[PDB]
Amino acid sequence: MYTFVVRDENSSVYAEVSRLLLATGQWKRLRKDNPRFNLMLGERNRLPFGRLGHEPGLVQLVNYYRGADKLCRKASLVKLIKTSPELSESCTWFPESYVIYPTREVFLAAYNRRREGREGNVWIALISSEASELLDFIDEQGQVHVIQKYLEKPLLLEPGHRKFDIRSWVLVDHLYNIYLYREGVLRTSSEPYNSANFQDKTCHLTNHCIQKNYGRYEEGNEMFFEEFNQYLMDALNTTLENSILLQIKHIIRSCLMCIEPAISTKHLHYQSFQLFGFDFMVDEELKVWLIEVNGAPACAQKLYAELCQGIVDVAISSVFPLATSIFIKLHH
Amino acid sequence: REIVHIQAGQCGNQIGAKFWEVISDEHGIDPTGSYHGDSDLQLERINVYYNEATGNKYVPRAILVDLEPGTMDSVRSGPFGQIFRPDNFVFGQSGAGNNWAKGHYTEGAELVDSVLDVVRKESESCDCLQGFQLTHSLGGGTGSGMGTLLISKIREEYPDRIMNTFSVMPSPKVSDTVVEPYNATLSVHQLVENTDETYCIDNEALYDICFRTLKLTTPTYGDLNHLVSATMSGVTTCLRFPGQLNADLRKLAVNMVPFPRLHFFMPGFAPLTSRGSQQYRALTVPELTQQMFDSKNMMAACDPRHGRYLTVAAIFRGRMSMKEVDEQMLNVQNKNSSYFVEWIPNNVKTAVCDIPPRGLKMSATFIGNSTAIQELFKRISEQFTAMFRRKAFLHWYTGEGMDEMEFTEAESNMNDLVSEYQQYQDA
Amino acid sequence: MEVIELNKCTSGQSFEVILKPPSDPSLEEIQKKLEAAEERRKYQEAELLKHLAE
Amino acid sequence: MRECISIHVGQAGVQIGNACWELYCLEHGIQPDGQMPSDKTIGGGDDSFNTFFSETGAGKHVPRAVFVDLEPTVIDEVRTGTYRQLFHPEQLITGKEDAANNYARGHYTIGKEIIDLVLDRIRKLADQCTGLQGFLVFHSFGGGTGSGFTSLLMERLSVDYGKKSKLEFSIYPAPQVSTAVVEPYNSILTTHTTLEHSDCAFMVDNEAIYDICRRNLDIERPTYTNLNRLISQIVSSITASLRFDGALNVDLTEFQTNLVPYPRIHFPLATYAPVISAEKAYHEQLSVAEITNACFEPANQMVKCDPRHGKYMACCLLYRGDVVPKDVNAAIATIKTKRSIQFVDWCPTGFKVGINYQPPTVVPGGDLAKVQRAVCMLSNTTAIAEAWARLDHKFDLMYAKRAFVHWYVGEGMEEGEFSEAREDMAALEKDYEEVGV
Ligand SMILES: Nc1nc2c(ncn2[C@@H]2O[C@H](COP(=O)(O)OP(=O)(O)OP(=O)(O)O)[C@@H](O)[C@H]2O)c(=O)[nH]1
Ligand SMILES: Nc1nc2c(ncn2[C@@H]2O[C@H](COP(=O)(O)OP(=O)(O)O)[C@@H](O)[C@H]2O)c(=O)[nH]1
Ligand SMILES: COc1cc(C(=O)c2c[nH]c(-c3ccc(C)cc3)n2)cc(OC)c1OC
Ligand SMILES: [Ca+2]
Ligand SMILES: [Mg+2]
Ligand SMILES: [Mg+2]
Repeated sequence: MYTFVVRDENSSVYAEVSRLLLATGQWKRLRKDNPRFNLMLGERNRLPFGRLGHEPGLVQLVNYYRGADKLCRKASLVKLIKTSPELSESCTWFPESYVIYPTREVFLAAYNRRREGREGNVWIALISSEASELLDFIDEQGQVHVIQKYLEKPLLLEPGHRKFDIRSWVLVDHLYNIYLYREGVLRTSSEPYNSANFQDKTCHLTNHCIQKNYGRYEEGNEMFFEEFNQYLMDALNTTLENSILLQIKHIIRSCLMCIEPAISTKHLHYQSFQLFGFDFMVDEELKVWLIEVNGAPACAQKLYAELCQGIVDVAISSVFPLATSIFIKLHH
Repeated sequence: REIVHIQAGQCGNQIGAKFWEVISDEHGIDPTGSYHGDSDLQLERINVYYNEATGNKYVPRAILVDLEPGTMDSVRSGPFGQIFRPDNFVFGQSGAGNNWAKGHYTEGAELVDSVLDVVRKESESCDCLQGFQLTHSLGGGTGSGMGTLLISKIREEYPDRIMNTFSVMPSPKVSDTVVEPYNATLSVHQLVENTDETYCIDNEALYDICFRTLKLTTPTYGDLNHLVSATMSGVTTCLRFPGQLNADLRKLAVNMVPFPRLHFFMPGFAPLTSRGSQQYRALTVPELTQQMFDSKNMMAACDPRHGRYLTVAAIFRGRMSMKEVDEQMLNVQNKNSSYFVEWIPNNVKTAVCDIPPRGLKMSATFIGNSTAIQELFKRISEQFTAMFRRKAFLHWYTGEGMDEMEFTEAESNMNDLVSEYQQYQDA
Repeated sequence: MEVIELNKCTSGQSFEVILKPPSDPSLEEIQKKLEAAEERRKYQEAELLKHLAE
Repeated sequence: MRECISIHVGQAGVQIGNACWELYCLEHGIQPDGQMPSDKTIGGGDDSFNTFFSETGAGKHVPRAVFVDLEPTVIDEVRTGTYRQLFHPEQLITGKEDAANNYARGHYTIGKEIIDLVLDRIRKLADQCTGLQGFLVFHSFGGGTGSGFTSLLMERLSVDYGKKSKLEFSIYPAPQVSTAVVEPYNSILTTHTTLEHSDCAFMVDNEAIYDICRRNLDIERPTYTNLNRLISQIVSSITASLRFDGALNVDLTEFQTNLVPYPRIHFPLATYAPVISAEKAYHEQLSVAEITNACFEPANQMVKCDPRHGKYMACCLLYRGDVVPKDVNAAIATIKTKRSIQFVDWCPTGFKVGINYQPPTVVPGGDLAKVQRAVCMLSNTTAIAEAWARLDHKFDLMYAKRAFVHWYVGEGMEEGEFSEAREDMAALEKDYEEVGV
């Protein structure tokens, strides 16, 4: 009988993993603060990593990678991409970004040749086109967010000239195998895209909730992979694998192999896995760009069952075995 | 670090005599007090329980107390009877009549100073006396009433020493008289205040183990005392043989007792064996661990799954893998973690001794401070109240000078102890 | 990678190598603590002896 | 030459002192009767090993050491053991009844009655010194003596020797070999009272030593003898600079100077490699690069923690054996490119290296193999604060219900010292966090 605890009840993904674990008859749930656990589905902030791996007679495993926040915060992601020699020169897949503070000179250096280059020049935080229209926006927020070149020419779906981003779910196990879930999701804009003015906002960024017209073309603004591949075949005479998926796999592999020395638990007294959510957007040249990396992602409703079973199969039962694969292994 | 042993009353002297028989055999001492054993480990810590006499004889640091001579003449005529110092036999003649008041206030008051004189003479011979251990029952008169009077007076003269008792709890299944709940309730009031460690040996548990497990249809006191002596040998293993801990009474009290009143331990033993019958199959370390935590091996009739463990001490005896002992002990805590309070980290301690007891190739002794011991006191409290509500049999006590108020106060202190054990069961 | 302050001898050597430059209580107070704790012990002892006298 | 006095308090301190002084004797060619043939200045001297050994006219080299325990059994084994002739009887101080795993009993009750005797015996060694540096104090966190009496002793040594440096070798409690359930209490109480009286303290988690013995020595169930002989090797590499010719860490003040820029953050992490079993039939001897790389594996640390998620304030490398600077700098360059070594912004990113050419000595018939070269890394990393977090958590679980507190109050301590000590530990955890991020 393996034992586990649950310390983030707001987790849609790991609430389902708990029931899957309980329905095995070989996993018993304990109280949050019971230290005698095999597995920890830990909290999101201030996870006590320093308390793991000091229980004699217990192999301990955690659903988070200590240090993975350097990839999952917009500020540190930008800093990691510019400073790491593994990325900076040949980072054609990350949009030019700069870290701003509300209390820069490098940021204006590019926007001043944009001012004397006569090309598109809209950036993003919550968008504007003039530099100081967001500089005032920054100093009143009181926190820190990145400035980021906005993609003026995105790939638009037909019918309806719609914008979209792609969400890929990636599972990294205790051996630092990188498992890409074969099912992604396109989060669409159920509104036609408008380049004229950025004051009308709820058509530019395709948040699954900021679409509070809606569900016109597909349910919940979710287009899954089989149809988008079929659309790419019909419209563009190409496949999702060749036009987009090769770059997505390259970006995921690149980002995770970079921080591998800093977060690996290979010879550590406790072990780590983590489910990530990579957010991409594609321009009209079928070029993939990385938006953000979410360290505590939520799955689409159709895939909660299949993905959470895979988390148990690959990341949990591999360490704690009990009495065809849905993942694509990214080699390294 | 010497211990002074005291046995009081019929039960206290009968289990006390059995204790001295068993450990004398373990240390290679013969009924005459001469050491004809083979191992130097049998004498390294014989200082704890034996005084050295002229001619290199070993004399138990034991004091034998009773208000009537019948049982103590039976001890002198017994197998190991001549090993005791004759001056340490301190007896009256009037008896106690199974009356706590006679032992505590009247008949015992006549004799108590003569006992304390022998305690003082044994204490002055001690290099560094660490404390006292008492064997007695709580349902009678002498061991119950005079035993607790002795404990109060010993604490008065040795306030910084450890007081440890082996207290036999009464049960209607093994019952001499109807006033046993009265004597036990008055005694528990004394034990809560004036002892640091009390092994609760429930005659109900001893009967059930003899009946159901040991397959004895009508067990005697001699069959019950076989279980007591084997348990007393195990809980004193660390005192009598060298180990990694350098164990003593105070360190046990410090580590087992998180709150001074909750010091009533559940003893346990494995494997469970009857007299004459001999084990043939030695137990696996996994079997030793499973049985020692079994409710059916507990010497207090309480269900451990009805409470939680504050602390546990376990002592393994024999030649075995200390790695296997560590994994099996960790296995019980990890697989039953809900039954160990989470606010006392690492509350199970394990000791291993190489020399096994007579007859067994390996054994295991369990000592638990569980909140389930409240079931024992609740049982006594029920039988107490079923009579006190009608003031039944009280004239035996008011005739010796006691007031009803003392019964009410003793009932309230034990009911307080029950709710205090319940306080920590939900935490 | 700068190697500095190399000192050698029969037994061995030592040096620093730089990859990158930078970017009480008194005796009486103790005696009055150990003695305050002793009086607290003696108060508890006297409280027990008064209880036992009752 | 400047002398150093070692003080061993409680069972853990005494038994580790035996291991270290047995090792010192083998390293310096000192004989169990105290004779040292290689010493040509009979009756005295100011050689480097004289920092730890004084001399008699009969040629006996006696440790500048005092052993103290509140209970006789462990020091009695020194009085009758293989090195009984090495120690002058007045250096071995025993009481009759110990602190019973109670910090307050060791500090207040029993410690007040013996503290004056100890300081006088310590004074008898100090008077034999022409220029005393300070003290090296060996003790456990968990014992009542090792915690309670040491703190009182450290308090007094600041009064009587306020000019002298004081280093600690502290055994951090681990459930696999611990003896008391209240060891988190004792650890917090003794760290609070001792914090300002210690200049540099090397914590050794018994759990780390236990697993190193299990993993690298194939010892199924390690004993104190297994742990202590490994610990003695690490202590030896740390003190080797005080006992041998050299330019690095020649003096106790240099330990603070090189390892402790912030006074309260004075707990450097020690990492040792290689640990190789004597029973290994075929062993490929590990190079400078391999053993230096091993210094950054948490499996070789004296405390299990993750330095990648902290920041370095200092870093020392202490090699013994066949090592030349060229190989060290080459190994450091390779490691720097493959590992997360972040220093604080106000300290240089650099290693202080010391090399002694004599390979490590091992006890004959012991568990460790003779190696061609070894290294002990001393790094002051914020990541060691994980051990404080673990300890403070177990403290908070017990103290929330006031469990066992009556044993301490009953010895004269006030409940408020628990929260005062805990407050200090909370401040200590904040100091590591400000420096660490
Ligand atoms: N590494 C190591 N740890 C030890 C040794 N002896 C005891 N310990 C640890 O020290 C802690 C107990 O403290 P002790 O030193 O034994 O107790 P003490 O200092 O003599 O104080 P008392 O309570 O009076 O006995 C436990 O965590 C033990 O694991 C030893 O020889 N080596
Ligand atoms: N286990 C055990 N219990 C006993 C023995 N003798 C008496 N008792 C119990 O002790 C109580 C009687 O007390 P007893 O010791 O005979 O009276 P005392 O002589 O005044 O101390 C009853 O509950 C008996 O069941 C014995 O030898 N073994
Ligand atoms: C007097 O007889 C004994 C003494 C001791 C003992 O001195 C000692 C030290 N430490 C601990 C201890 C106990 C419980 C917990 C949770 C933690 C530590 N007990 C241990 C014994 O057997 C385990 C023993 O035999 C019953
Ligand atoms: Ca000389
Ligand atoms: Mg009777
Ligand atoms: Mg000790």
